[PDB]
Amino acid sequence: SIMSYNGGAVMAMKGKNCVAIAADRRFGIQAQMVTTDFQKIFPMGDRLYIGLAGLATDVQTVAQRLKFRLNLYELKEGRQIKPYTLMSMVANLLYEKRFGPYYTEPVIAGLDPKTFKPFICSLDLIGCPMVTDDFVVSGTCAEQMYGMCESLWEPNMDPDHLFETISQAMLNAVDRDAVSGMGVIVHIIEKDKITTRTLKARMD
Amino acid sequence: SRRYDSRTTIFSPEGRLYQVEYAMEAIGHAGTCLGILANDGVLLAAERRNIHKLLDEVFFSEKIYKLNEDMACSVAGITSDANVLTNELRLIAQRYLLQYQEPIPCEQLVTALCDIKQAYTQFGGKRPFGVSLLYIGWDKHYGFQLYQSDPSGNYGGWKATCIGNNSAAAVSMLKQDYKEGEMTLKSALALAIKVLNKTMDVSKLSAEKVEIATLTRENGKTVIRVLKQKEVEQLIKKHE
Amino acid sequence: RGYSFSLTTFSPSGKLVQIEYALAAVAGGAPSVGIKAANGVVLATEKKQKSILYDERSVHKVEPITKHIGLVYSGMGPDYRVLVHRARKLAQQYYLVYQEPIPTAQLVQRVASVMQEYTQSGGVRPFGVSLLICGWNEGRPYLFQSDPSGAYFAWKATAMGKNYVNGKTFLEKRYNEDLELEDAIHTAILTLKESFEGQMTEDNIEVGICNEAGFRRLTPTEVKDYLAAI
Amino acid sequence: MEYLIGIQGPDYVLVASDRVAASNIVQMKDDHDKMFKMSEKILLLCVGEAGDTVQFAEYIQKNVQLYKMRNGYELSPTAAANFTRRNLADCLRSRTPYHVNLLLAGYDEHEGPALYYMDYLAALAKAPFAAHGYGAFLTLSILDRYYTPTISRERAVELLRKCLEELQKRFILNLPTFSVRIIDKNGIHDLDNISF
Amino acid sequence: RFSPYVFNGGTILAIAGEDFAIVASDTRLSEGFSIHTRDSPKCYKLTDKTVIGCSGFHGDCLTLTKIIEARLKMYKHSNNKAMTTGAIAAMLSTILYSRRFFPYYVYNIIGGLDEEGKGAVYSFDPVGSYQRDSFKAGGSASAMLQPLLDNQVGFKNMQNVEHVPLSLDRAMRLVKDVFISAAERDVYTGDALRICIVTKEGIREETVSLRKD
Amino acid sequence: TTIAGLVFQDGVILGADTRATNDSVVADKSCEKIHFIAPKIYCCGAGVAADAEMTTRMVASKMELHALSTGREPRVATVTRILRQTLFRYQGHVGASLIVGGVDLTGPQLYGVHPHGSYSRLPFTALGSGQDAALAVLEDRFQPNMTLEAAQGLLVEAVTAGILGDLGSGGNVDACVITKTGAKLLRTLSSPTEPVKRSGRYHFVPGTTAVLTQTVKPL
Amino acid sequence: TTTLAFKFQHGVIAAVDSRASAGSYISALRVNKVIEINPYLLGTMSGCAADCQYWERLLAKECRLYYLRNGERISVSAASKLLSNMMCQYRGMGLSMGSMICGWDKKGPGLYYVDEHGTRLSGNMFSTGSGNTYAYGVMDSGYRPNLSPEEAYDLGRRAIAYATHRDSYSGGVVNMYHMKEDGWVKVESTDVSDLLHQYRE
Amino acid sequence: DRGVNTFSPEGRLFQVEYAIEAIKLGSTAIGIQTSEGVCLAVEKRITSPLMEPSSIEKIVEIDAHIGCAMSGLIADAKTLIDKARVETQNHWFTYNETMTVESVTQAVSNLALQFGEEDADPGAMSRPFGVALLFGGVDEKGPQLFHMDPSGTFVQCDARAIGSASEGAQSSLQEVYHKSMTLKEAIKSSLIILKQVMEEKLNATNIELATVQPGQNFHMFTKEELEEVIKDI
Amino acid sequence: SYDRAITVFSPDGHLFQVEYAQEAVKKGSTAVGVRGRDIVVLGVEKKSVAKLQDERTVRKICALDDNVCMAFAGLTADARIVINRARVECQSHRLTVEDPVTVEYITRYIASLKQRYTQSNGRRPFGISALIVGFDFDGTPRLYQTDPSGTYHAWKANAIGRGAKSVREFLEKNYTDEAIETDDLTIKLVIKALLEVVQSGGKNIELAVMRRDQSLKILNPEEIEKYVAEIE
Ligand SMILES: CC(C)(C)NC(=O)C[C@H](NC(=O)CCc1ccccc1)C(=O)NCCNC(=O)c1cccc(-c2ccccc2)c1
Repeated sequence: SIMSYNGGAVMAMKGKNCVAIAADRRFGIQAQMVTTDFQKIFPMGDRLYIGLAGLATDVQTVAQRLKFRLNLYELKEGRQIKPYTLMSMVANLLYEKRFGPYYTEPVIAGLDPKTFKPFICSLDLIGCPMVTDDFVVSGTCAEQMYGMCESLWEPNMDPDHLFETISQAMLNAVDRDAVSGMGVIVHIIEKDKITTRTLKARMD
Repeated sequence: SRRYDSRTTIFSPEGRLYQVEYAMEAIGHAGTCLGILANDGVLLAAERRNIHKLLDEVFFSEKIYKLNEDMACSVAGITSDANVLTNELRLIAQRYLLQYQEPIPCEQLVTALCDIKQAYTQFGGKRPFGVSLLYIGWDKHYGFQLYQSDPSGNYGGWKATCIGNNSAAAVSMLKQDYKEGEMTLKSALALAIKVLNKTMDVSKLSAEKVEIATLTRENGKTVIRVLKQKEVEQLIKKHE
Repeated sequence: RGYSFSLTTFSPSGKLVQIEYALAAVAGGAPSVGIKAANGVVLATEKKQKSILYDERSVHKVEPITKHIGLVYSGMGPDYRVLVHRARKLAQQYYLVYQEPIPTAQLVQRVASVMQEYTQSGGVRPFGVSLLICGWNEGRPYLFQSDPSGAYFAWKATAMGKNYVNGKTFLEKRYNEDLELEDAIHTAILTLKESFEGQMTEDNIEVGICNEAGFRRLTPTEVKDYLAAI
Repeated sequence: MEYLIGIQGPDYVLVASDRVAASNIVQMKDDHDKMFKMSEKILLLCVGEAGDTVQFAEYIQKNVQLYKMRNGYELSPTAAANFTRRNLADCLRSRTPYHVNLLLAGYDEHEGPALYYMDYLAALAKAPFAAHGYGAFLTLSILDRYYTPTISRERAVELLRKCLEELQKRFILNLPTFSVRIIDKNGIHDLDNISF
Repeated sequence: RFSPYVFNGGTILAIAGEDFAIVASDTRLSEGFSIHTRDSPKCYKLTDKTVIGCSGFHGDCLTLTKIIEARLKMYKHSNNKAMTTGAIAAMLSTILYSRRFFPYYVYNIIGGLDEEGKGAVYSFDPVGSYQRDSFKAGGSASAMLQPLLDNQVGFKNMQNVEHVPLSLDRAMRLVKDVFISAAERDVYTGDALRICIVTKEGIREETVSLRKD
Repeated sequence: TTIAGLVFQDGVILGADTRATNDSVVADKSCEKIHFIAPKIYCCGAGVAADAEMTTRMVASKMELHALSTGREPRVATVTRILRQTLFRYQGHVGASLIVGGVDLTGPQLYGVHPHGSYSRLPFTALGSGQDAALAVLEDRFQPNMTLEAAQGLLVEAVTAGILGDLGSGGNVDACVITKTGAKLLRTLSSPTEPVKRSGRYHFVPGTTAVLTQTVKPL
Repeated sequence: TTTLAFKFQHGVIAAVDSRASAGSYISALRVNKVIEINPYLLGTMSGCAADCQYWERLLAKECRLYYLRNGERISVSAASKLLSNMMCQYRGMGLSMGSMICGWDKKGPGLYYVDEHGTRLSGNMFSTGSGNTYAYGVMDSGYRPNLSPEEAYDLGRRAIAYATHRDSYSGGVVNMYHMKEDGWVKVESTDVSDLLHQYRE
Repeated sequence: DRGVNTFSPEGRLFQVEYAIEAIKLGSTAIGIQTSEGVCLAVEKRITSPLMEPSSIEKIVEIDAHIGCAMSGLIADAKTLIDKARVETQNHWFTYNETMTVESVTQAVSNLALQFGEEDADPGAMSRPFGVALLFGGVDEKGPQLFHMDPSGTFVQCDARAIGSASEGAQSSLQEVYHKSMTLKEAIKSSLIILKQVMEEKLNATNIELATVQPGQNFHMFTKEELEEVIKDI
Repeated sequence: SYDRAITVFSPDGHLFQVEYAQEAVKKGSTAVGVRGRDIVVLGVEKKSVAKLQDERTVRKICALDDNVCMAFAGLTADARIVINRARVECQSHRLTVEDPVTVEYITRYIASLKQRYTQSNGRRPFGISALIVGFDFDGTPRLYQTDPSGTYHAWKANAIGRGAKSVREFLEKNYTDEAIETDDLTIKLVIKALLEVVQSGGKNIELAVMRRDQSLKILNPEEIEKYVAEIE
């Protein structure tokens, strides 16, 4: 599997006008933990984060090209990108490499710029945009996160319960994986503030 | 066929590129534009020609474009060519941010563009861009900066300068009234409204006949802001 | 192969003489009028119709570009067809790439760019049309005027073609910011009616409206109704 | 084989490498240098398939020098690392896949020292210390046992000789002498080559 | 899997004396387990001083000789003089190497007279890589003819033997007797012998019969 | 992914499941498949989801542009033609097994265009992994000139048989009734499954999560 | 083939054997393996022959163009580096070229190794080819930078000698040059087996 | 205005006539062919004492046996010189022999009338070379001196004067030359004619001199050798 | 593409575009250099004092490498192009040779480039004369002048730009081995030269300095002004 060459899994989640994006922090070659502060959740606006996963070079390359097209958009436009626009952009970008695909499985989490409606979406490594309403995951340890999220998620959770849910989701979900973990980062995206939180994960 | 070629890339009998100097005539007829370099920020002040009619003012400003996180540019003369140049600068600076993961300094950006304008001025036979540009932008090497470029591709750093209509009277007033290294942002506002008051012969200056956007530093981030109309009336009234 | 040098050269005074002349050509075009209401935009343009032989319903000057954008011109027709097909191409590229209706300020930026490319390329003359692009989105009206030189102006209400100066002076005294859409259409049709010279009918003046429901042409029945009460 | 290593303390970066360029059984050269001086304050450490190292890394060296001669100043080490990252990524899928593992140790006047890692798939990752080759599998746990964020450069060299003595004891390949350079606000300091 | 090379056999031979250069080859053009023709001489008169052999994949022998002769008239046009054996040797090295990645599979052996009237023989390989020898065999039967030409021409492993210069006749009987020694044993050699002698007088041609079975 | 079609007296009607797997795991529960092509021409999507999306979206743009060009309704022959030339140019790599349907001036036409380019007009069809069950029931109960109600219940029997009888096709069925008058996207026609509730609340009071590092940024 | 070269007080001597073997068969056994580029350059050869002949001859063509343009007699650095670029262009195309560029430039005796991959190495002692390792062994135990030219030559003959003694793909006669300050001079083209009998008794 | 490829009413390209007039403004160079070899001397025409005399090199090497004197637009002849160098060296690589003089002057002569303004796949040459070369050298055919001009016609000449005062000087060449001439006599004679033609007073600085003999390679006479030969004046 | 032949002969053999480009140089800001024992100094006249002006970005004395710097005069934009091409080519030379470029290499390069644009389709000649000064790896000083025609030369000390006739007359008169025995006599030679043509003794050219195996050294206008009073 080329995808699990670096490992790492990121999920988002939807709640009370706030969507929380998580990620693990283990940049590792196959079995060798190399770094514990590798960035996977790249901001794309005041309230819009695009968490990527997979092979490292496609993480950073997709993030940087996307930030290219996004600064061109915001400059050439008069406006920050709406989350649905950003989704169609990233889907276009992964799909331009249809036969040489970036091994990145992004999930985009954020708010409407004006109305501040929560938004998420996950994509596959060729760009099948799959907007959802409860959550998304991505990366080498997707399954454990489907279990923990599908069991822990509930309709209409305010920010704090959201941080509890996504907290335990990432913790339990990565501890049962070898190629991920080494800490966890979490972002709550409210209407007015943005809280960054790292978590105490097993360091082994 | 050779009857039709205007030969826009040849010297004259005295060594003067006729198309570049004619372009300098066109920008010479454009609306005046001037900014000032200070210690706490930089401001641009451009006479608008969208003066006044049934225009809508759908945009935030007329002659001020935003180039990256940390820069701003003012054009003068051919509006369309100014559009092409602005789009090209955005493309350059964003390619630099792709290929280096940092903002592009003003000097590198201006040089990248001025190589383009020079390129048209040399071969290809196309007409040169008749669009002069004043830039303002901060970079962690050299601080606040002002770059004037003209159709010939030549550019220079300035502390305050004015391009366009009555540019001579404007630069004259700056020579008489610029205190090097001691002009504050507000001192820059007052002086700029001074020069624009004296130069713009259309006669009583309004908030509608100019716009001013200022750039400063705030909390490790650069702020590019345009002056709302109330502040413009306030600063002209203060000028009275 | 074709000429590669620009045909538009800075005259020794520095004013691009070909764009002066092209603007004179648009100045001779058939009169057009656009006005922006509070909830939409009106477009009404004069049919310089020759002999009654013409199938007037065969071609229209006010063509939609998507479900929410229009166009009227003033001057050379075929050139206008060029810019229409180019605009439809651009809005479709934008819709494929971003999955959103193209904001009218954008589309006018690109089409303005395409109008600029020919003031500078090899062996082509500038266009001879001055577009009026009306558009609606974000719950807001837009009305831009592009010229042969490529620059575009955002307008409350405007006029172009034959006698555009008296048209604009006619709008300065008769446009008010709170004008609803239908009374806007009345004001525009009066504006053309100042210098029509020919007793307008529902066949020889076109009327376009862009509001929240989208852009479209008013059938000559409805335009006949608005041609009532005048 | 080839073993890089780099540690990043308060105000420096103490990179070390091995000095062997082998051919399938025999050390053809025991005075080879794997550290390519980018600029006044930037070392580039390249290891891997032969030909890719010299060609690629000298390409990067020439682009950086070109930048300094174009603009009168040097790339900040973040910029250089993301630059080499650009070329190696853009060449990852291209006609010429360069199979080089890097560490672009650097010190900036402003941001301070930083030690960028890079596997051969263009994965960039700032780290307080790194390694390469099979010797990484025997040293990185040692650095973890002895590293501290406030380590002094003398203590750094002591640590580094603990790692390298571990290679001479346990690792299987004859790696006799190691290059070791330090980088601080005063530039590069070619320190004494460690031998055994 | 389409295979673009087939071994059409047939051995050549070349010897250099003090004033001449013989070139010889069998004209059996074999393939698989048959005999296409018992006549296809593998020496091609290039100039008045240069007789080039070709064995191996017969198609590339044809194409390669045709390209060589075309290059000779190109040279003669741009320089007003026929290529010597030296130039033909080097040029055939760059021809044979410019296809380094899909070779001409043709063992050339260019024998002829350099500008000093002395013998010279440039044995090649399919990818370039030439040299000047005093004698050489190539092709199918090179391994059975090479050692005997070491013996009666190179005089190696002898004791108390005068290394007399190679006379044209004794070179002849060496050529014919060695090709008989190959015809007895090599399957691909036989059915004829095309011996071309090179001297300042021109190129005289001599043929010999061999085993047909 | 089990999409089907049908043709009755007045017009066509397209079915679709609402699930999309990731190699063993039901990724989505409410993915749409009856995409948009023209104001009355809809295109269902089976196979590689990304390629059906991209293909049908591109062709959607060409039919919109064309539709403004000719000043007319788009004809489904055009849509199928551009779809199968686009699919054919790539030599079947773009595994997007569309089933395009619509209503022209000629009448209701339900084409089916496979990944290599082979299209085939026909009165009823069903693509996707559950094409077995859908083809089964459509074969068994189809009739020329059906009532739109009998068409709706029939197609729901079909895509239903795909839902229950297949693994990689589940969730809710979506049927879109197209007629000469216009299109009505009857989203989530039937919902066989009911498992939406539960009986175990899994809540952790704030503080049960061991947080190491923190930061807050006002906006 | 076994090819070695080392440098000492009095220049650089490069010794090469003279057998060229097509697989298991000995094609020719008095081959000249050391292409002489300039009056005082010297590049050996190894591996597939045609690559060394073509690319190193072409290297001589580059050096001649340089010497005509700048008139300053291209140095060893530019030589090995330029051949390094000719090889690095066709990376992984199958070129089997292991060679060495001996010479004498302004900085002194510059001995370089240029590999098929692009490996490029200055150095004191080299030994390439199929039997390089033996030449390593017999050179090192018996190398010291204070050797006179005589002891140097005998050391070479011992090196290439035993290197072709234990090896299958190496033999014939030993060429051995002496890259002095004013250019090379061919020191010998000696038979090998006769040497091994002079060394066995 | 007209094109570059226009034939006049007389039948010559304009650009080749005006170009062959442009060569008439260059500094006079002269070389002579003898059975011992061929010499080449050219007036530098120093403009100021601030100049480096060894800078102006109008007699440059094309290979070990071909010395290329020139006159005219000295800038243009750089492409010719480099063209010839790449030619003879590629000839050596491919064919393993030195390249004849006729082959070189023919190859480099192929570039003169390679100029135009409509074919132009690259930005190829937009005017004829304003260079008059005089390739000198020795081959198996022996000493030969091939004139060349902008029109691309390369002709064998026994001795030829090219440049500003080529008219009179050439009269001196037909006046003095004879087949049995010895090479030192060639050097002396040519320096005599240059001294006739030059404006400035002659010395060993504002000229150069090279020869190519059957066994000697191309060689430029240094200051002392030039002085030793000018002692005869 | 534009492929008209801009530079064509005229009815005297003259290339009028080249004479016109040299006209553009003759209106350029006057520059001068000199070649000393271990130092090489360049002076660029004043150019555009303009009290609001920025000094740093309006100089005429750019760096081409560690050992090669250059003045010029004329169309400053064009000279920016030539400077850039020469820089990229210097670094490509270090890539393909490992040896820093001799001054002869880079100068003969740029002379080749200017020669090509004198002779290609749709391209005007550069209006720049470049006095590239530098140090060969042996450390000898190097002054090469390159004009729009493309012909380049070594020079003891030559002046380019407007009024280069009178200034060149100056170095013809005052360049002596006593003149360049030391540094300060050299630099007072350069500024003593331009002072015939500078706008009142100045700032109003400041200059530049390069020492053997030492990177380019510039001057601020104070140390320029010391020499100013020292010569005035
Ligand atoms: C004696 C003569 C003059 C005929 N050449 C061959 O047989 C050359 C000999 N070359 C071949 O059989 C070609 C085999 C081949 C068949 C099909 C496709 C590609 C290659 C060869 O070299 N075989 C071992 C690899 N190369 C070497 O071992 C080698 C190493 C150093 C020097 C030389 C060398 C180079 C030039 C002249 C002499 C020797 C060869």
